[PDB]
Amino acid sequence: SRKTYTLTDYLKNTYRLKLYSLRWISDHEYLYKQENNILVFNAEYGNSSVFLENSTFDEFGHSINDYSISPDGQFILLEYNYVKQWRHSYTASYDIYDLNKRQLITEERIPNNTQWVTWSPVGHKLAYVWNNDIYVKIEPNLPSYRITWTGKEDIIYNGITDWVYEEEVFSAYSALWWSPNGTFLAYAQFNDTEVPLIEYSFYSDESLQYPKTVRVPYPKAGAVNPTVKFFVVNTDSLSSVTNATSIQITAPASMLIGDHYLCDVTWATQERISLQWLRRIQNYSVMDICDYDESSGRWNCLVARQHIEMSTTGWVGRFRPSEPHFTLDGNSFYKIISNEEGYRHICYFQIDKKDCTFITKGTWEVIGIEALTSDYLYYISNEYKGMPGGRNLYKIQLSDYTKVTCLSCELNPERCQYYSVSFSKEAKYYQLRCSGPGLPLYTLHSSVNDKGLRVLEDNSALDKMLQNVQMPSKKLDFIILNETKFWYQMILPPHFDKSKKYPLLLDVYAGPCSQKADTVFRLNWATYLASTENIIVASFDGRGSGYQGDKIMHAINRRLGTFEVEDQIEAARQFSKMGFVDNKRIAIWGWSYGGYVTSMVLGSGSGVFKCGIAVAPVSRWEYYDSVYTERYMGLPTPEDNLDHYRNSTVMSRAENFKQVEYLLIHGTADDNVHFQQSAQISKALVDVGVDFQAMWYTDEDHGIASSTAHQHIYTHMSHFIKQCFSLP
Amino acid sequence: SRKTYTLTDYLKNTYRLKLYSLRWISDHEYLYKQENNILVFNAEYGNSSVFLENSTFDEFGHSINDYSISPDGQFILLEYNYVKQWRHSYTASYDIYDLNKRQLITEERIPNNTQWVTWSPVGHKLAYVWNNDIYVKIEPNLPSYRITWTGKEDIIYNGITDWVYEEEVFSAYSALWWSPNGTFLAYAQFNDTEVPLIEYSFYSDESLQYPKTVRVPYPKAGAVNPTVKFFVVNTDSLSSVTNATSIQITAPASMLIGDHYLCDVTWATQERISLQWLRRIQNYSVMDICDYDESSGRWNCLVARQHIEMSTTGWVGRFRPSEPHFTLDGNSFYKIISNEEGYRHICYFQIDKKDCTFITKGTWEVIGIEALTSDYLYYISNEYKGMPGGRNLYKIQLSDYTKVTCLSCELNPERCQYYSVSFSKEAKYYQLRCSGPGLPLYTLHSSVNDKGLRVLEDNSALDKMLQNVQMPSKKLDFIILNETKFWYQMILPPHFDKSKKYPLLLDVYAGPCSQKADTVFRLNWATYLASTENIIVASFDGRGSGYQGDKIMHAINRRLGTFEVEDQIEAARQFSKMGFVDNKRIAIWGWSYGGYVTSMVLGSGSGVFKCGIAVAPVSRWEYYDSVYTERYMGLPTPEDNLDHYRNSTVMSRAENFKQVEYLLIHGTADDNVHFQQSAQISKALVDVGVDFQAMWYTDEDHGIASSTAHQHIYTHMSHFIKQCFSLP
Amino acid sequence: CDFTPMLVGVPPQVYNFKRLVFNLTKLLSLFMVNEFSCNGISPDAIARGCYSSLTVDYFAYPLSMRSYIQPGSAGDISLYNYKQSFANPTCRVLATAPANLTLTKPSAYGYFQKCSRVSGEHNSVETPLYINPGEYSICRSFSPYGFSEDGEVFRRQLTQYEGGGILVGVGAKLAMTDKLEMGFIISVQ
Ligand SMILES: *[C@@H]1O[C@H](CO)[C@@H](O[C@@H]2O[C@H](CO)[C@@H](O[C@@H]3O[C@H](CO)[C@@H](O)[C@H](O[C@H]4O[C@H](CO)[C@@H](O)[C@H](O)[C@@H]4O[C@H]4O[C@H](CO)[C@@H](O)[C@H](O)[C@@H]4O)[C@@H]3O)[C@H](O)[C@H]2NC(C)=O)[C@H](O)[C@H]1NC(C)=O
Ligand SMILES: *[C@@H]1O[C@H](CO)[C@@H](O[C@@H]2O[C@H](CO)[C@@H](O)[C@H](O)[C@H]2NC(C)=O)[C@H](O)[C@H]1NC(C)=O
Ligand SMILES: *[C@@H]1O[C@H](CO)[C@@H](O[C@@H]2O[C@H](CO)[C@@H](O)[C@H](O)[C@H]2NC(C)=O)[C@H](O)[C@H]1NC(C)=O
Ligand SMILES: *[C@@H]1O[C@H](CO)[C@@H](O[C@@H]2O[C@H](CO)[C@@H](O)[C@H](O)[C@H]2NC(C)=O)[C@H](O)[C@H]1NC(C)=O
Ligand SMILES: *[C@@H]1O[C@H](CO)[C@@H](O[C@@H]2O[C@H](CO)[C@@H](O)[C@H](O)[C@H]2NC(C)=O)[C@H](O)[C@H]1NC(C)=O
Ligand SMILES: *[C@@H]1O[C@H](CO)[C@@H](O[C@@H]2O[C@H](CO)[C@@H](O)[C@H](O)[C@H]2NC(C)=O)[C@H](O)[C@H]1NC(C)=O
Ligand SMILES: *[C@@H]1O[C@H](CO)[C@@H](O[C@@H]2O[C@H](CO)[C@@H](O)[C@H](O)[C@H]2NC(C)=O)[C@H](O)[C@H]1NC(C)=O
Ligand SMILES: *[C@@H]1O[C@H](CO)[C@@H](O[C@@H]2O[C@H](CO)[C@@H](O)[C@H](O)[C@H]2NC(C)=O)[C@H](O)[C@H]1NC(C)=O
Ligand SMILES: *[C@@H]1O[C@H](CO)[C@@H](O)[C@H](O)[C@H]1NC(C)=O
Ligand SMILES: *[C@@H]1O[C@H](CO)[C@@H](O)[C@H](O)[C@H]1NC(C)=O
Ligand SMILES: *[C@@H]1O[C@H](CO)[C@@H](O)[C@H](O)[C@H]1NC(C)=O
Ligand SMILES: *[C@@H]1O[C@H](CO)[C@@H](O)[C@H](O)[C@H]1NC(C)=O
Ligand SMILES: *[C@@H]1O[C@H](CO)[C@@H](O)[C@H](O)[C@H]1NC(C)=O
Ligand SMILES: *[C@@H]1O[C@H](CO)[C@@H](O)[C@H](O)[C@H]1NC(C)=O
Ligand SMILES: *[C@@H]1O[C@H](CO)[C@@H](O)[C@H](O)[C@H]1NC(C)=O
Ligand SMILES: *[C@@H]1O[C@H](CO)[C@@H](O)[C@H](O)[C@H]1NC(C)=O
Repeated sequence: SRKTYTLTDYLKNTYRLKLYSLRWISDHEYLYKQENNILVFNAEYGNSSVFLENSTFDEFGHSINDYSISPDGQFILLEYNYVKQWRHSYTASYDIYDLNKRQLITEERIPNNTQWVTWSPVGHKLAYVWNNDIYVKIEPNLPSYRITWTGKEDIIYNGITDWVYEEEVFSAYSALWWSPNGTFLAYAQFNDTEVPLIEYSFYSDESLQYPKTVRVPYPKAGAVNPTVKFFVVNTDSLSSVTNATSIQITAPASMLIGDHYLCDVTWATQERISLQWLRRIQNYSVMDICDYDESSGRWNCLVARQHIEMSTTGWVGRFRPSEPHFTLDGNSFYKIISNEEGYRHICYFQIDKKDCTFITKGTWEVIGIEALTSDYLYYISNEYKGMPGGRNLYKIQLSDYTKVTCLSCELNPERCQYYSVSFSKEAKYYQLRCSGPGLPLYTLHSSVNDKGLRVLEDNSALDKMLQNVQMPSKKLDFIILNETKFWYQMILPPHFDKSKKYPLLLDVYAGPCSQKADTVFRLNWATYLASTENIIVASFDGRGSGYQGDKIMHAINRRLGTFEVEDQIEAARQFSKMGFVDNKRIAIWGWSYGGYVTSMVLGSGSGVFKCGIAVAPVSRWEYYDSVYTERYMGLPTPEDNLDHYRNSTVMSRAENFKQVEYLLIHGTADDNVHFQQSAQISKALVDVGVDFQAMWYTDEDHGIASSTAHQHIYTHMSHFIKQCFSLP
Repeated sequence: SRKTYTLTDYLKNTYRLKLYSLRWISDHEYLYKQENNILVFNAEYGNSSVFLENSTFDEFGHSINDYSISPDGQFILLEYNYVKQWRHSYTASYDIYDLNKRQLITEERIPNNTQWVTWSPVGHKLAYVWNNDIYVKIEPNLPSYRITWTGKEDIIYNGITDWVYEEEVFSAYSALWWSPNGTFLAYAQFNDTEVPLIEYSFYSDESLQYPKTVRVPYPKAGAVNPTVKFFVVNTDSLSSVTNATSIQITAPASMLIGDHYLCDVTWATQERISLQWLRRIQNYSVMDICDYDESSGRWNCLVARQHIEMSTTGWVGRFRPSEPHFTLDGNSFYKIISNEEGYRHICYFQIDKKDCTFITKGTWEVIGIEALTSDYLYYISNEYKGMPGGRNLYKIQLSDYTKVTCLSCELNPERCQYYSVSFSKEAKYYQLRCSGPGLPLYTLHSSVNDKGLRVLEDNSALDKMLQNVQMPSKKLDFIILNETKFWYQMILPPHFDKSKKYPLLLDVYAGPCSQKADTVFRLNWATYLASTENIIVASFDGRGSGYQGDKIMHAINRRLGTFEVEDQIEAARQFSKMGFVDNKRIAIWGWSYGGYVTSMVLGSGSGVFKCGIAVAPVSRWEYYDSVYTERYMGLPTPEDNLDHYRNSTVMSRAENFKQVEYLLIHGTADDNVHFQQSAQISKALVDVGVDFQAMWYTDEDHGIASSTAHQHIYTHMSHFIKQCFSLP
Repeated sequence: CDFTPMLVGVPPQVYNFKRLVFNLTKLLSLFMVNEFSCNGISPDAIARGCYSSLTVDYFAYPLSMRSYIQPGSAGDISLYNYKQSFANPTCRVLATAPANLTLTKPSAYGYFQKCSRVSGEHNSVETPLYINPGEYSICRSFSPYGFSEDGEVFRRQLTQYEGGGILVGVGAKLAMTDKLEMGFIISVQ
C-alpha cells in the first residue's frame, strides 16, 4: 500500500531535518548562512542584509570548510585544507580576508597545518597553535609573536590538549582561554613523556605496500597519566625584541600531593580567573580563584578563595565538575552542585565565603545555566510534568527566588517538550530550539517581555513529505522496580495492535549518566525497523542513569557491569510480560559501552535474549583509558578495586555464549575503544568453542562513519536482525 | 543407516592412520620409537633391542620434546622448553646425556634459547647457534669455541636463516653444512640491514594491557633483499687462545654484478663443496665447485668448473634449482634438469666439462634422486601408467642406461600408486612408504635382490574400523582442453549415482608447480563433506601445475592470476556438463594461493559459482615477499612488469562480488600472508557496496593450526557451506 | 737521494703501491728487517752513483701475508695486486717499522681477492684480469686507500680501450698490527 521508512531512506538520507544555525554577532544581530552566503538578520523585525556574497567565496582556488568572523566585524577567517585527526582535533590552512578593504591579507600569513586558531572576544587579536606552540598576532597583517618554545610532537602540548584530555576532560582540542577583553591569554601545557603509547596498524590507501603503525600516547586504567601546568601571558606587553614571559599559576597544596587534573578554566573578570582542579581519585575537587597583581605582574591565589566539592557516595559532577557563572563584578557566582538529597541544583556562592545558598530545590535536576543577567538567571531543567527526559527553559528572579516562570512550557505543548537555547550577547534575544515529540521547531524571542517574535524554521516540508509514508510512534512511560520509577521508550510500529505480538529489539547504552529514554524526534535505524520490519525498538533507563538524582546515578560506583546489566535484563522481562512482545524473538544491541552491556547480557545466561550485536565494545576495563575508567571503578590495584576489575569482564563469561547468536563488529583503526578489546573477545569465544559472527572495518574509527562504511555496517546488522527474527 | 565420517570425527581425529618413522643409524640398523622407548632394529632379521628405556626420561624435571643420536651412538641430545617462531624456526633448551656412562653432562651445558643444534656426520662434534652466533664443541664436556662475533638480532644471522630464506629459498632454519667427516664447517651469513620491516600487533594473553608490535624484516615485491655471504671454518684447528679463522667463498662474478641468492650447498668430497647461486631475475643459475688448497688453507673455485643453468621460457627449477648428487670420487654428479621437450630428467655431468648427457628420456618427469651407489641410481618418477599423480621407485644401471627396473610398480597394484623411499646408510636396505589409493603401507626391502623382508605397518586396525563407516570414494581422470590432457580428482559421496544431481565444491590451490589431483589417501574436511553432506569435492590441475612438463607449468610465467583462474572456471563448466553435478549449487574454496584464486574466480563475473571461501588469501602481489613473487612475475617496475602487477588484483574486481556469497578469513598474527591483504580486500568490498562475511582469528598465523582455532574455522566453514547449499 | 717522502705520512696499500725512481741505503737501519731476498744482484752490494737508475716501490704490507709474495706464488696478491718483475735485479725487504717514527698507521691492511670482467650473452662469460709484473691493477680505482669492513664488492661498466664489459672487484681487509709492517722492492739499473 503506502510507502514506509526504508533502509535506503535512512542510508541515503531522503528525509532531511532542516536546522536554523545562527551565530549571534551582537546583542541584536546574528549571522545566517543560506544559499551559500552569509546574511545579517536584525532580531527585532527581520531586516536581512547580505554580509558576504557567493562570488567572494569563488575567488580563492581551494574550497572553504568553515569561516570565523572577527568580533569587530572587520576580518574573516577562512579555513580550508581540513584534515581530521580525532573526535575534536584537526589541522587546516587559514586565510584572513579584510572586510573593509575587500582583499586577502597575503603578508605574514598563518602557517599550514595549524592545529587551532581563535579570535579574541573583542577586537581582532589572533592566537593560533602551530607545531604544539602558541603564536599571537596583534594585527592580522603584522608578524606573530611566539609565546611558547617547548612544544614537542607527542610530548609537550601548548595551547592544545592531548588525547585523554580532549576525549574525557575538556571535550575539546583547545586549551586557550582569552581574557574577557582580550588582554591576557591563559593556556595549559600538557606533558605526556611517561605516558605509554598504543600502537595499531593503519593499512592506508592500496598503493601503500607497507602498513603504517600509529602510536598514540594513551593512559590505560592505572597507567601514568599526563601532567599539566597552567600559564597566563600578557598580550599587551608583547615585544618583538624580547621573548614573552608567562606567569605560572600552580595547583593548590591539597592537589599537588598526588596526581591531579585541570578540569575547568573560567574568567571571572578582566583581572580574575577561576580554575577547577580534580584529583585522580575523582571524588575531590577544588576551585581556585586568582587575582592579577598589578605591581608584581603575578597572579596571587588566596586560600580563603578556595571552594571544595566532595562526593562521599561517588564521583564529583556528572562527567566533570560544573562550570561557574560569575556576576558582572566577579565577587559571586552561581554553580550547579548536588544537594543533600542528591539532586543537582543551582547554589549561590560568594568568592570569599565557604557556605553556599541553594536557590532551587525539588525532586528534579537543573541541566545547565544558560544566561545570567543582573536581574535574572536562565536555566534548563526537567521539572515539568516530572519527566526526566524533557527539557524546558526557566527564569528566576535574583531578588526573589520564589518567583520562577517557565518560558517554554506552554508554547506548543504537544509538539515541543525538549528545548535548547541560544541567547544574545546581552541576553535580550534568544532562540529556542525544540526537538520534542513533534518535528524540530526554531523560534526567536525577546527577553524583555518573553514574547514570540517569529518562527525561524518549522519543518513544514518534511511534514508534507511524511504524510505519505507510514511512520512509527514513540511511547514514553515508566515501570516500578523497587518503589522507584525507571523510564523507558518504545518505537511502536505503524498500526500497532495490543493483541498482536511483535519481536523486540533492545537499544542499549546504559552508561553512567545517560538517557536513552527522552522526548526527541529522530530518523534513524529504529524508524526503519519499526516502520518496515514491524519490530518494536525499546530503550531503558535503569541504575546508573542520569538526570534523576544521585541515588540512581551513583548506584554503579566501583561496580561497573553489574547493576545496569541486571536492569536491562529485568526490563526485557517486564517488556515480555507486558503482553504484546514475542518471548521467542527478543534481541539486544549497543555501541561502545552499549556493546559492553550487550556482551555481558548475552553472557549472563538468562535466556531472555535470542541474539545480540556489539559494535566496538569494551571487553575489559583495564584496556580503556584511565580518566573514564577510574572515575567510576577506581584504581586497578590489589589495595582498592582489582577484584572487580577482574570480575567485570566479557571474556570470563564466554561459556554462556553457546545459547545466543552473536555479531561482533569493530574498526581496526579505533583509538577510543581499541581493536584489542574485540580481539580478546573473539579469542576467548574461539577458545571456548562458541559459534559467532564477526566483521572488522579497515581504517575505521570509533564511530564507523564514512558513507560506504556506515551504509555497509547498517545493511549488515539489518541482515543479521532479519535472519534472527526469520523476517522475509 | 550406518555411521558416516562426521565433522567431530575429523576435528577430534577419531580415525588415525599409523606411521612407521625410523632413523637409519647404520647400513643395517635403525631406531624406532614405541611405548615411549627407543628400540634399535636389525633390518636383516627384524629383532630389536632396547636402546633407551622408559625410566631414563623420567629423571629429568622437564618434558623432552625431541632426541638426537650421535653417529657413534655415545650421546643423546635432549631438547626441551620448545618455543616455536616460524614454519621451520624455533628455540629450545638442550642437555647432553652420556649413554656409556649413563649420566647427564652438567659441565659447560648448551645455553638456553639455542636457535639450532646439529651433530657432525661422524663422531660427536656439535655446532649450535646462540644469539645469532655459531659455537662449536669438539667434545660435549669441553667448552665451546665462538666461531662468529658479528651476530645481531634482526640484522646479522650466522648459521641460521632470515625469514625470506627460511620460507622460500631453503625451507629450513639451519644454514650450517658439516664436512662429510666433520673436519670443516660451512655456514652462510645473512644481512638484513636495509630490509624493510612488517609491523603487526600481537594482543597476547588477556593480562597484557598494551598489545605488542612484532617487527619482522620482510622484503616485499621489489623491496631491498637480504645480503648473503658464505664462509668455511676448519674445526680441526680450533684453539682456546686464538679466534677462529673463517675463509670466505665469494659468488661468481656473474652474480656479483647485481642482487643474487644462495640456493644450495652440497659437499662433494672431504675437501670439495658445490654452491648454487641464483639471480634475483630467477631464470639464471650457476653452480660453483670449489676445492681446498692445503698450502694456503683457502678454497678456490675454478671458472672451468662452473655450470650454467638458465631458463628461457620461465624460471630455473620447480621452486629452486635441484641438488647435485656426486659420485664417490667427486669428479661427476647427477642432476635433474629440464630437457629440450621440457621434461625434467636426470642428466649426467662431469665436473670440468660443460656438456651433460641425459640418462632418462620421456613425456614424464623425474621427481627426485633418492640414492646413488655404484652401478645403480635410484629415483622417483611418474612414468608408470601416464599418471602424473602417481609416484614409483625406479633404479637404473650406470653401466647400461637401457636397463631400468621399477622396484614398486607391481608390488601391490590396486592399493599402492604413490611411493616414497628412505635408504640405509650404504643404500643396502630401503623402506618403501606407500600412501596410495588404499591405506598407507610400510615395507622393508633389501636392495641386493629387491626382495621384501617384512611389512612394517599395515594399518590393519584402521581398516577394521573403517568397515562400519560409509566412506567416500575418489575418482582420478582427465579432460581434454585444446588437445591437452588435464587431470582432476573427485571425492564422491557413498552410494554415488550418476543419475542423481549433487552439489559440487571446488577445492583449489592452483599455485605454480602444484598437484591437487593425485592418488593419495586422505582423511580431511572433504571426506566429511562427501560422506555426511553428500557433496562432490573436486580438484583440478590446470595450466601452471607441475610434474607435467614445462609447457604446462611455464604458461603461468609473468601472468599470475590469468590462466589458472580461467582453467578453474572451465573445469567447473566441464564438471557441470558431466551430468551428475547440480549447476545451481557450485562453490569454490581455497587457502593462501588458493584463496587468491578463489577471490579472482568470484570476481570474474562468470556466474558459474554460487559462493566461495577464501582463507588467508593473497590480494595484491606487491604485498607478498620478493623471492616468491619475482620468481613468477618479476620486478614491479614500469620497465619490467608493473602493469600485470596492477591488473591482477582482487580489488579491481570488487564490483563483480555482488553476484556471489563471500567468506573471507584471516589470522591477525599472520607473517606469511599478512592481514593487510584481507584488510584491503574488505576495504574494497565495502566501498563498492558488497555484503560479505568475514572472520579474523586473533594471534593466529598462516596455518591457524592451534586446536581450538582449527576446530572453530572448520566448523564455521562447514556452517557456511551448509547454508550456501541449503543443506537441511 | 732523499728517502724522506716514503717515510712521511700514511703509507699506501699493496695494490696502490707508489714508485719512486732515482746510493745511501742507510735507511735500512731505521726499521727492523725480516726478508732481504733477491733474484739478481745479491744484497749489501751498492754501487752508489754508478747505478744508471734506482726505483723503489713501497706499500703497507702485513708480515702474515709473506708466502703470497715470492719468486713464484699462486695467490690473490700476485694475481691482482702486485707481482714482482725479474727483468731487472730486485730485492724484497718486508721490514717492520718501529714506533716513534713519522709514520701514521693505516686504518687496516687491504688487498683484492678477485677482480674479473663480465661480458656474454646474458652476462655469462667471466674473465679474470691477471696483472702484469710491471703494471698496476685495473681494479685499483675501487677504494685506493683501502676497504672498510671485509668482502666489499665493487662494480663498474668498463668503457672501450678497456674491453667494454663489467668490471667486478672484491676486496679483503686484515686488521692492523701493533706496529706498522711495510714492504719494499729495490731494482737497480
Ligand atoms: C650489512 O649491510 C650493511 C648495509 O649494506 C653494511 O653497512 C654498510 O657498510 C659499508 C662498509 O663497507 C658502509 O660504507 C662505508 O660508509 C662510510 C660512512 O658512510 C663511508 O665513509 C665509506 O666510504 C669510504 O670507504 C670506501 C671503502 O669502503 C671508499 O671507497 C670511499 O671512497 C670512502 O673512502 C673514505 O675512507 C678511506 C679509508 O677507507 C679514506 O682514506 C678516504 O679518504 C675516505 O675518507 C663507505 O661508503 C655503508 O655506509 C654501510 N651502510 C649502512 C650502515 O647502512 C654492513 O657493514 C653489513 N654488515 C656486515 C656484517 O657485513
Ligand atoms: C616533562 O616530564 C618529564 C618527566 O616527567 C620531564 O623530564 C624530567 O626533567 C627533570 C628536570 O627537571 C629531570 O630531573 C628528570 O630526570 C626528567 N625525567 C625524565 C623521565 O626525563 C620534562 O622536563 C618535562 N617537560 C616539561 C616541558 O615540563
Ligand atoms: C627566546 O627563547 C628561545 C628559546 O628559549 C631562544 O632560542 C634559542 O636561542 C639560543 C641562543 O641564540 C640558541 O642557542 C637556541 O638554539 C635557540 N633555541 C630555539 C629553540 O630557537 C631565543 O633566542 C629567545 N629570544 C630572545 C629574544 O631572547
Ligand atoms: C582590558 O582590561 C585590562 C585589565 O582591566 C585593562 O588594562 C588596564 O587598563 C587600565 C586603564 O587603561 C590601566 O590603568 C591598567 O594598568 C591596565 N592593566 C593592565 C594589566 O594592562 C585594559 O585597558 C582593557 N582594555 C580595554 C580596551 O578596555
Ligand atoms: C574518595 O574515594 C576514596 C576511595 O574510595 C576514599 O578513600 C577511602 O576512605 C575511607 C574512609 O577514610 C577508607 O576507609 C578507605 O580505605 C579509603 N580507600 C582507599 C582506596 O584509600 C576517599 O575517602 C574518598 N574521598 C571523599 C572526600 O569522599
Ligand atoms: C676475538 O674477537 C673478539 C671480537 O672480535 C674479541 O673481543 C673483543 O676484545 C677487545 C679487547 O679485549 C674488546 O675491546 C672488545 O670489546 C671485544 N669485543 C667483543 C665483541 O667481545 C676477542 O678479544 C678476540 N679474541 C682473541 C683471543 O683475540
Ligand atoms: C677427515 O677428512 C679430512 C680431509 O680429507 C682429513 O684431513 C686430512 O688427513 C690427511 C691424512 O691424515 C692429511 O694428510 C691431510 O693433511 C688432512 N687435511 C686436512 C685439511 O686436515 C682427516 O684426516 C679426516 N678424518 C678422519 C678420516 O678421521
Ligand atoms: C630472464 O628474464 C629476463 C626478463 O624476461 C630476460 O630479459 C629479457 O631478454 C630479452 C632478450 O634478450 C629482451 O628482449 C627483454 O627486453 C629482456 N627483458 C628485460 C626486462 O630486460 C632475460 O633474458 C632472461 N634470462 C635468460 C633467458 O637467461
Ligand atoms: C535595518 O537595519 C539597518 C542597520 O543594519 C538600519 O539602518 C535600518 O534602518 C533597518 N531597517 C528598518 C528599521 O526598516
Ligand atoms: C550564490 O551562489 C550559490 C552557488 O553556490 C547559489 O546557490 C546562490 O543562489 C547564489 N546567490 C544568489 C543570491 O543568487
Ligand atoms: C601552504 O602550502 C601551499 C602549498 O604548498 C603554499 O603555496 C603556501 O605558501 C603554504 N602556506 C604558508 C603560510 O607557507
Ligand atoms: C569476584 O568473584 C569471586 C567469585 O568468582 C568472588 O569471590 C569475589 O568476591 C568477587 N569480587 C568482587 C565482586 O569484587
Ligand atoms: C613404557 O611406558 C609405557 C607407558 O608409560 C608403557 O605402555 C610401556 O609398556 C613401557 N615399556 C615397557 C617395556 O614396559
Ligand atoms: C638380531 O639377532 C642376530 C643373531 O641372528 C644378532 O647378530 C643381532 O645383533 C640381533 N640384533 C639386535 C638388534 O639385537
Ligand atoms: C636455563 O634456565 C634455567 C632456569 O632459569 C636455568 O636453571 C639453567 O641454568 C639455564 N641454562 C643454562 C645453560 O644457563
Ligand atoms: C593492464 O592495465 C593497464 C592500465 O590501463 C593497461 O595499460 C594494460 O593494457 C592492461 N593489460 C591488459 C593485458 O589488458
